[PDB]
Amino acid sequence: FVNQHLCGSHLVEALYLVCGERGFFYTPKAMKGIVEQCCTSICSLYQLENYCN
Amino acid sequence: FVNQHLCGSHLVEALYLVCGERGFFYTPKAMKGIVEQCCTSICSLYQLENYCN
Amino acid sequence: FVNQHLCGSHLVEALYLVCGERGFFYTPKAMKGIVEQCCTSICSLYQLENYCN
Amino acid sequence: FVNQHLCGSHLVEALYLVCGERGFFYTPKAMKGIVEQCCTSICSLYQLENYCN
Amino acid sequence: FVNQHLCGSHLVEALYLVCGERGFFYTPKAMKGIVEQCCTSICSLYQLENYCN
Amino acid sequence: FVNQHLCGSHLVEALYLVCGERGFFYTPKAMKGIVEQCCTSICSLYQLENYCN
Ligand SMILES: Oc1cccc(O)c1
Ligand SMILES: Oc1cccc(O)c1
Ligand SMILES: Oc1cccc(O)c1
Ligand SMILES: [Cl-]
Ligand SMILES: [Zn+2]
Ligand SMILES: [Zn+2]
Ligand SMILES: [Zn+2]
Ligand SMILES: [Zn+2]
Repeated sequence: FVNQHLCGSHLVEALYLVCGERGFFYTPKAMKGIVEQCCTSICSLYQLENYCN
Repeated sequence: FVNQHLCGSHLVEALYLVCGERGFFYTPKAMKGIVEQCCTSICSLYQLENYCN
Repeated sequence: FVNQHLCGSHLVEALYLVCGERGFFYTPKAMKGIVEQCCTSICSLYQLENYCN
Repeated sequence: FVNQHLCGSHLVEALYLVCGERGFFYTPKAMKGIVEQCCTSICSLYQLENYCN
Repeated sequence: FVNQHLCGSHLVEALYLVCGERGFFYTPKAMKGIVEQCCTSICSLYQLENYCN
Repeated sequence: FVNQHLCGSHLVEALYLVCGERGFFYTPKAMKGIVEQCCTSICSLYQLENYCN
């Protein structure tokens, strides 16, 4: 429950680490919401698992 | 395997940049994938763009 | 036409990738405009070529 | 020694992510420390969490 | 006397480089002030030495 | 050559930090340049400052 400034490429780095061997997808049009949330608010590593392949 | 892991972190940041709005699916997985090509030799931004959506 | 949060050192990383073997220059006083633009608005990779050596 | 130095830069970013509000003390120092473990083999986020506060 | 957008993990990367072999600590609750200052204002590398071990 | 490429990405981020308002010209090019010195051995922030404007 602290903002982590997961803005821009930081979110892709976070997904890279969270998702491991599965990989992930990064689709700006479909992920406008989580992009904003992780940058200016808080988003959990558990929530980010939703973007693993 | 650590060097490949670290190389992948740089790759996903580069894809974030070059793919822009299109985004990308990251599959280190992929047969003949981006890690095989671009952690073995330097990929230009034109070569990295092949992996975008 | 999507902001990429190319703030702070991200802009230097972008120039590094765009400019390749030419290298680039980063001069905060002279580049106040593009620094602001790439961070809070949109700036193209083609525009960034203006700061390659 | 440069590879270990660069690996450490990635480690501290990963710890920033996984440790969240708890934070961490970074001691490359430490006997049986994080660089010995995680620059030799890939550490998952669960292994990295062992180094958090 | 120019802001360097040392936000989020950038501050931990800065501490990593500044502190060298000493290492550093990153404690969000205790360091709310310098976290804000380095992200939205200016903070010197000399000031950051206060968070080396 | 990939390791040198990745090392360079870290170097330009470190120069962004240490050079501050002065900025820098990045020439991987340069005879006896920063990649030869600092991707072979670890450069402190004082050694990196030699490459600033
Ligand atoms: O920009 C990059 C990053 C990582 C590997 C590579 O070949 C190119
Ligand atoms: O996420 C990371 C970063 C660096 C080394 C490692 O094993 C894992
Ligand atoms: O801070 C750095 C980054 C890359 C190489 C080096 O010697 C030092
Ligand atoms: Cl690296
Ligand atoms: Zn980074
Ligand atoms: Zn930022
Ligand atoms: Zn950033
Ligand atoms: Zn690296």
